[PDB]
Amino acid sequence: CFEPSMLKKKQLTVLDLHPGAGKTRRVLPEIVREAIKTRLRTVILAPTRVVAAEMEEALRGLPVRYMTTAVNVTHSGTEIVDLMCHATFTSRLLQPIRVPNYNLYIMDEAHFTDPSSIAARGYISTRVEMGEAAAIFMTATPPGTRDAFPDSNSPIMDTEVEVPERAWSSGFDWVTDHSGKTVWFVPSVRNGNEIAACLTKAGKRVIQLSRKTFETEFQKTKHQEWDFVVTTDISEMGANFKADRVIDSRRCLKPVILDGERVILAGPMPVTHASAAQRRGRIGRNPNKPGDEYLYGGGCAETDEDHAHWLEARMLLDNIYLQDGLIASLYRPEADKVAAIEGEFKLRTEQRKTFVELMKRGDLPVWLAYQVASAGITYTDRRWCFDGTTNNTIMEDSVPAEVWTRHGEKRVLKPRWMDARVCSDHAALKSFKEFAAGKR
RNA sequence: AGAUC
Repeated sequence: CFEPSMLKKKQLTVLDLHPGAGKTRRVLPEIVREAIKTRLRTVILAPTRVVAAEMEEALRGLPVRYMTTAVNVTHSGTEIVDLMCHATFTSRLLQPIRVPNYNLYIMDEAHFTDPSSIAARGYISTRVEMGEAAAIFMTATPPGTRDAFPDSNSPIMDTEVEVPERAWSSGFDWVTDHSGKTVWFVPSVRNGNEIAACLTKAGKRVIQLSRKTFETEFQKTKHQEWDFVVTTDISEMGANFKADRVIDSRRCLKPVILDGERVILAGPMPVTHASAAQRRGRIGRNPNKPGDEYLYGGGCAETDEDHAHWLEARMLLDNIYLQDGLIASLYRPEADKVAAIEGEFKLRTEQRKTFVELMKRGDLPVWLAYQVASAGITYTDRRWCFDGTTNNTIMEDSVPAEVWTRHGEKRVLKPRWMDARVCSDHAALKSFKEFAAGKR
């Protein structure tokens, strides 16, 4: 557990805090209180806006500068502790701006495999190793460890079963015979949709959660009766429930670079040990409620090295300036997840500026931004959005998607490099259309 | 799938 001696420079501490152990409400304030009392310049790194808002509740009264609109409180201007999201921190590292010499980094949910989160751990662990700072990584599943069944406040009954992944008419009575409340983790919104429809037809009250619907629907899980919550992995962080059962597909959808040539979003993919632990962690939370159950449908990924986020993290980190043109390494227990030599993706000054702007203003995925920038294309030159090979044609309602261009032409979307993330749902496609049209 | 400005 935490002790003030961990706040010394050159010290990286990983706090293994199992789900429900009090990471945010108990441990985080203890650390922050000690940093403030010693006026240690500190950044708290929240994985998401949702979690940042939860942190403010835990830290309320303590002087923290919240560098996210997810929180609105009155800053005094003398606070020595900053709070921001993982991605915000990494974005600011890429900008030609002053990022403080934080002497302490506190990273919540340090298993998070968002590319910005991975890159942040590399930067941070590198600064600690160089003796410039201390860091505390907090998570139920520290990088390098593979326990899908961590500790819990109450013992959990773990059972591997055949979990249905499509609507069913028979053969899975145990699903609907349950008289309690179930949280069901699915790999995609569309998959969730089908399962939810099946459950609703069977007379169940279902609430569905995903990034798109979370803000409104999660509140309903607190205020309405429900039999099932059918949720994507949005609920692996920042979400808790009063339930006695988790059903876990043990599957996910994550971007993968195919043949080094394009990015796909491919199913089926097994979840990681860390994600399985987060999912299971939704129950067994109350010592007064024994008997919670975790029903899971298969194994975890032996490795997630095929996930695009590892290479993308190195693309980010290769372009973050440290000192003297030094380049930070990935956090050691994670470093072998990418085989590229250190520096492989470092861009020269002008191409690097383009890469950064393509992500920050363009909202493009790291991999795609890198392709465009390394090709020597300028940020505002959108011709590449239309001159790919035919198999890169983007479809909308199974007919080719079209854009009115900056030059008043209606053209078919056909990007020179194909990244499935620019068109994987309506919002992504709308965003990419506006980019192709030169409108941001 | 998820994620920030």
